[PDB]
Amino acid sequence: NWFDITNWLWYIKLFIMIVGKKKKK
Repeated sequence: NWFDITNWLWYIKLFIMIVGKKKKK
């Protein structure tokens, strides 16, 4: 069931936030 999707939806979203720091542009 697609109930607690945010449980992983945040984890996968937290990754980008990291790489997003790589370099400056």
